[PDB]
Amino acid sequence: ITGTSTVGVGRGVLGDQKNINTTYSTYYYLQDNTRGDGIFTYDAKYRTTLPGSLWADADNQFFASYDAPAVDAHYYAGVTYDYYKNVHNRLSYDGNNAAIRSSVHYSQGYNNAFWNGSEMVYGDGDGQTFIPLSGGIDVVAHELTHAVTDYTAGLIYQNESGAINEAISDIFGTLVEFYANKNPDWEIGEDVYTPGISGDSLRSMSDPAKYGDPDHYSKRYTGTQDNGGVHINSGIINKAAYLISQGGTHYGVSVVGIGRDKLGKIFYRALTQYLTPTSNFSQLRAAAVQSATDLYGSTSQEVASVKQAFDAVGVK
Ligand SMILES: [Ca+2]
Ligand SMILES: [Ca+2]
Ligand SMILES: [Ca+2]
Ligand SMILES: [Ca+2]
Ligand SMILES: [Zn+2]
Repeated sequence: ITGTSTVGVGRGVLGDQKNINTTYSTYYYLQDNTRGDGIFTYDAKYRTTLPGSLWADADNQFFASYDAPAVDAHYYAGVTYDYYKNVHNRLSYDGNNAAIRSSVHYSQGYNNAFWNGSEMVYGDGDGQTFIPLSGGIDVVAHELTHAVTDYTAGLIYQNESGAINEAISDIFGTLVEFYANKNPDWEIGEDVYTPGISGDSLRSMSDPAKYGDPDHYSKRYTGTQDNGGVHINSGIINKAAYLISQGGTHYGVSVVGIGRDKLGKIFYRALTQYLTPTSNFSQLRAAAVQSATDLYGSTSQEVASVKQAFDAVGVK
């Protein structure tokens, strides 16, 4: 909508107060004119017709419980935008400042969040398995990273390329959580998962096996569920990325950790320069090795650590 850029204030899903960039034209809309060609947040009104209505508010105050999921979707879209721009010199998900659109209050008791090809969509959860999913910065950045992948490598969402596509989203979702620096960790969705249970999440990158996911290629899932295990076999790549960043000895193979920033550099380069729609795990290893070689040199610690991490998870 055409109007002046304004600044609202509200609470997110977890009761935290924050400022949001809004736009004024009769009502105050969730439209942030300060990043690219805009960040726009919509109300799906418990339906599944998308996008719904651009979020409109009478007073620029967003403290109702109904406001909370939209506060977070909008705000964490801005954080993710800032991460790609400031860290990777990437302007929005297409690299050309595409508008970032999100809808909240999708369906009723919907325990999930997703990128549909054009926008972000967040359920409210059923209050037991999930609370509103946009309250998780790693969930927001995970899903927006699918948009990044769709415009770059284009990793097909099935089998190995699919598990890479998933891992890439867990990796950058986690790096975005670290960038924002509020209780960061190597698990996925903990801030919005199971309000009655402390210390759990949907997935762990440091120990995929915690939730039954493979942490080594010899344990890969080879069946047909979950598009050939795209959320299952990502554990193998997640463990490798965790090793590259943090180090550790995994099934007897020692890895020297190089830290989060370098992991982010190597994997962004792999994503955008080397990976293709059909890349398998072995081809990911070669892309990551070639990325680390471009960035730090062929004899570097960084390259040796990438080789060790993939050796540790059984990927040659
Ligand atoms: Ca209001
Ligand atoms: Ca966290
Ligand atoms: Ca997390
Ligand atoms: Ca929990
Ligand atoms: Zn995903």
